[PDB]
Amino acid sequence: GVPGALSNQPAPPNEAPIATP
Amino acid sequence: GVPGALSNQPAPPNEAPIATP
Amino acid sequence: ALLNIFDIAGSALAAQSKRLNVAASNLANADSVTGPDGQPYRAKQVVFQVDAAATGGVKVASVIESQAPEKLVYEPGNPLADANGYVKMPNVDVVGEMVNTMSASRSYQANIEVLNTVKSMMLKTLTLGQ
Amino acid sequence: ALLNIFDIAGSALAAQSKRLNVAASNLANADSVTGPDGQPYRAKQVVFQVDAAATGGVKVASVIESQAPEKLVYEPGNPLADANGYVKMPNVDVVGEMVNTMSASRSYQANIEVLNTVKSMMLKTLTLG
Amino acid sequence: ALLNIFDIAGSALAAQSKRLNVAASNLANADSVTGPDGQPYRAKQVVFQVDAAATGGVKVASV
Amino acid sequence: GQSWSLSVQTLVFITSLTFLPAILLMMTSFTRIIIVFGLLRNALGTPSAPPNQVLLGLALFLTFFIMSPVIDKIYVDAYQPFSEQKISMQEALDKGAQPLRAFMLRQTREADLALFARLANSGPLQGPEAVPMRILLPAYVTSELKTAFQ
Amino acid sequence: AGQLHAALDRISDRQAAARVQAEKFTLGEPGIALNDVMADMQKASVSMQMGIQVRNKLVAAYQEVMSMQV
Amino acid sequence: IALNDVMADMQKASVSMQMGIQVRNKLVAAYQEVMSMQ
Amino acid sequence: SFAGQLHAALDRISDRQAAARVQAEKFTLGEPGIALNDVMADMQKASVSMQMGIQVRNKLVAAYQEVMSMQV
Amino acid sequence: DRLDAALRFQQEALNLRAQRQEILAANIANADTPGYQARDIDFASELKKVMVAVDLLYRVPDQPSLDGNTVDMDRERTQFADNSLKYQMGLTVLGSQLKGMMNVLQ
Amino acid sequence: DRLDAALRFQQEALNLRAQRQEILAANIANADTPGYQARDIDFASELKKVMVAVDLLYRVPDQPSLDGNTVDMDRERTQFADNSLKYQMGLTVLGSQLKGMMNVLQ
Amino acid sequence: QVTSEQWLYWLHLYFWPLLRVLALISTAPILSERAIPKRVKLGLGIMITLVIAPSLPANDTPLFSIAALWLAMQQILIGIALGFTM
Repeated sequence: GVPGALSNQPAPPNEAPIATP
Repeated sequence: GVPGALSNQPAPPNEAPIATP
Repeated sequence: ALLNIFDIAGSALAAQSKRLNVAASNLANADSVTGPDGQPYRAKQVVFQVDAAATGGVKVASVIESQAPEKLVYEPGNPLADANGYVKMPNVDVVGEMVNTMSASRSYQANIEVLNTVKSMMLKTLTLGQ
Repeated sequence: ALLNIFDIAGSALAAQSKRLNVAASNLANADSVTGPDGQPYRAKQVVFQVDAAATGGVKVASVIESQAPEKLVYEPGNPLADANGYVKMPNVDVVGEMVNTMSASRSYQANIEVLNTVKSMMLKTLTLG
Repeated sequence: ALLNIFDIAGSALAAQSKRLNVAASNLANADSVTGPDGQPYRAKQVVFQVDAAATGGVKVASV
Repeated sequence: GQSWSLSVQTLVFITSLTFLPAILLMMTSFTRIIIVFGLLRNALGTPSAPPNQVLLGLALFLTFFIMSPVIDKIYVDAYQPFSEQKISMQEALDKGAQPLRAFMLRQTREADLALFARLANSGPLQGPEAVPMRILLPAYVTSELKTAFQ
Repeated sequence: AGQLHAALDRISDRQAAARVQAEKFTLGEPGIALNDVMADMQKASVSMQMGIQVRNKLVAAYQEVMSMQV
Repeated sequence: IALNDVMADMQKASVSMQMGIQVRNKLVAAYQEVMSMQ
Repeated sequence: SFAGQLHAALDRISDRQAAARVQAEKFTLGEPGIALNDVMADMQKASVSMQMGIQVRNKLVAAYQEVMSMQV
Repeated sequence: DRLDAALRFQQEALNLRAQRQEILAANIANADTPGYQARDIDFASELKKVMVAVDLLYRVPDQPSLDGNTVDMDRERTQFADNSLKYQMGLTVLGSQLKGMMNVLQ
Repeated sequence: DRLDAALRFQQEALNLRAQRQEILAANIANADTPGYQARDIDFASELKKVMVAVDLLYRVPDQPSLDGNTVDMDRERTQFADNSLKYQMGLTVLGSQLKGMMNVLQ
Repeated sequence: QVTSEQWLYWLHLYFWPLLRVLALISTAPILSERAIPKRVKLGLGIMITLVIAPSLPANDTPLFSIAALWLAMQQILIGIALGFTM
């Protein structure tokens, strides 16, 4: 939820697609 | 081994050849 | 609690960092065009709000896209050109972004100074517990 | 009895801590706008009173919004703009807030030193014999 | 559980120093036409790793 | 219920240990044995024929041999809850004092108890029940003195 | 003569309350301003010092009164 | 009440107790000596 | 049961001191899993226990001397 | 026994503060490694469970990064300062309590 | 002699800490001498041998250097700080043990 | 509560009758001879305190020097008179 809080699961990995698939 | 660890025999001499014979 | 000062200062630092990052991203994308899926790039801003726990820290709810009209530049040679042969260049105010960066830096330094002073005070506080 | 100095100094420390907290919150939200439910943030100040129960320590009666003029910025390109395209900005003086912070820190340190001195004197009285 | 802090911080310092050395080497040899053998110079960079025996300090795997 | 903390527990324990010599030995256990030994020594016709140290040692040994059942019962009823921290001292003191008072009541005398009750304006009653500490101790002291002289 | 018992119980309750407040603050929930806890700790320490001084004075007096020679 | 006042009261009580105990011990020692002597 | 209780008390005190010593010895040789604050706290507790023991010993021996120095 | 129970809570708070300090040091030292997730522990729940190894959970990311790292320097620094100050306070409380327990023996 | 051995464990620990500190100071002082080899000792095994005439080992280099100097700076500085802290810890442990032994005789 | 119980006031009321009772014990060595240990003889005064030390009707002002000398001289006479007549 609010950034900086505690979560039990990792966030999904980040990606920066140059062009949409 | 890993850098910063301890080992029995010293490091070999370091050389910087200008041109390989 | 005499310890929510750290939370307030940390929230202020995080908010200022977010605003500076948004400004830097806009400056990087000042003259970009045709982002992913072809939609023109639009500038974004952030909105600061206070956390009414009275007095509280600052937070950023969400990043809001600018409603200022995009620049329409006549160039039919670009496939993005509409029936009028216009391309949509992003709206970036260079002076506005420079001022925003200056303000963010100044607020960041002020908050770090406040943190330094309060940390000194709190370190001196514990000497009476013995 | 020399023991009421602890109460007096504790009240002083509480008042100085609250003043420092208010000043820090003002500094943090100096650039903030559009507080919850849309009302712009307003700078807050504290009020010190004497907790007479003759002479005694300092307590904080309440917190009051400062009545300094509220700043305006001309930005029609914003949903918060009024009929004249003005966004309201809080009236916060950074120099005033920093001076308040420094003075509060100094007073807090002085009061804790007073507490330590009184503690030492009372221990000496205990070990009089 | 407080003497591992020195190890973690020392590992971080060593890794950062190695990265700085690699960057300095790249900047110095930005315009090197050839090396000793004859092959053209190629930019190098480090590859960090988590030095967990669980998390711990950072560790440089190789270059 | 509630109880006080370790520091004050140790403080009161050390104070009780300081008070231990007189309160548990002189007026509770064996004031009669030393008196009767002194009477025997004076009857022998030679002052200090046995050393006072040996007389006191023998008296203490006999006292502990005699009081061993009662001392064991007190040790049980005190330590067994207290060692595992099941009760509080505010009742542990009463629980440890009740058997000692019960034992001392037999050694006391009804006439002494009645006189001290008259002195201290306490309720006589037909059936004895929980004689107060102010009355029980002096009666035991004087009864022990009387039987020692006898 | 249970007044000393009452006083020691009261000072023990005071220091126990100070300990409870310190534990509550260390629990990480906002109810304490880091000043009340320290002030209470100092007051509890002073009260305990007064109690132990009273104990020493009283035991010395008892020793003196027992040291009589009739 | 004042801490200095209670400390002074304790000191007064101790001093008076010492005075009374010493006077009584001196008097009883003198009486015992008189009884012992013929 | 008096000598047995006293020996049990001495046993507990000596065992606590030995535990503190072995923990410190394990720490100073580099074995992981031992905390400096933990070993310091344990050593302080052992010292407090020893001080309590010596106080009890002093009180008991003073009482013994006072009760066996008198003349019957 | 009683002596250990009087100090168990403070000792465990000190130990948990030390462990959280180590976690913060590790996840501030790994600030540049991509794919590394920030770590921390729930201090209140951990302390209550231990007073009644160590459980740790990931931190909610603040801003996205292409490499994958999710550590925020200012947040880590504030948490580090808070934990350091609370550790110092716990040490002071333990020292004062031990000093009083020692003083009661005279 | 029982006192001798009981304090001897810590005394030897302190002595080896002092020796390691001296070697660290030496390789700090000679940090810019070309053709120098970093030297160090293994504290745990050395202490075991002494308890049951000191040999020193060459530190593993981390980066090459043309002038033949292998003594790093950061790793040995952290080692210096750690050794100083452990020397102080040993000193205070020995002092506490000695004071505890002494106060019994009062 | 940090408070006092007026220890000075209690000093001259909670222990004043002790001197009279102890005087009679010294004045009655036939009923209490040297065979009875001196240590218990010292405790003979304090055992009766638990009944006489608390609130008793006879109370008066504190004593020091002038007041103590006269009262002690008069009070021992009662103990001396009762002991010898027995």
